[PDB]
Amino acid sequence: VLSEKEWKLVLHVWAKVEKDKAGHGQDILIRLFKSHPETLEKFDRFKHLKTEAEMKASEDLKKHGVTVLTALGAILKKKGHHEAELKPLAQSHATKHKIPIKYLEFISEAIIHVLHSRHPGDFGADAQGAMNKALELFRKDIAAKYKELGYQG
Ligand code: HEM
Repeated sequence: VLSEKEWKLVLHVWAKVEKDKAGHGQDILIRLFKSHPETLEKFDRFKHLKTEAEMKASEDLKKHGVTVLTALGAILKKKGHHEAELKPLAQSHATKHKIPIKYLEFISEAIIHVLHSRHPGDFGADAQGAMNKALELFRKDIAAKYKELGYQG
């Protein structure tokens, strides 16, 4: 459970993300693919991009960045009350895309990295802890829904 204080720290940082959603989303996916290259194998649509500069130049990767942050932003704004938002995401990521929880840990690490890179003044230890707690709650709840669908990834 996040406190009101922790949610405010999360949603203040998120408001900065929403000022350049496409830039943040693209940088998060590129960070993911750079830090954990195996993750790129899950994306038939992007696995032809070979350099960081090619990924940065990809309008289609950037649009997927917007998808991912729009979905996560809607979940974070529910402050834990996100059953309805997780349902479709759990169904696709468990049974179609087959995304293990360790890859949701990797993308969580990429989110923390990009938000600290872009907002070092306003993303110190307490805001990082609160964002980590929010992403931990997301991963815990989606893992529970994964298992309800029979997926042990
Ligand atoms: C914060 C975490 C994530 C959020 C909010 C998220 C959200 C989304 C959304 C909204 C879609 C489009 C609708 C859908 O199919 O459900 C999507 C598609 C997809 N996601 Fe995720 N995603 C997450 C993490 C990941 C990770 C870590 C991987 C792989 C390592 C992944 C791989 C997939 C793939 C393969 C698609 C289909 C992409 C395509 O259009 O070709 N996702 N994701």
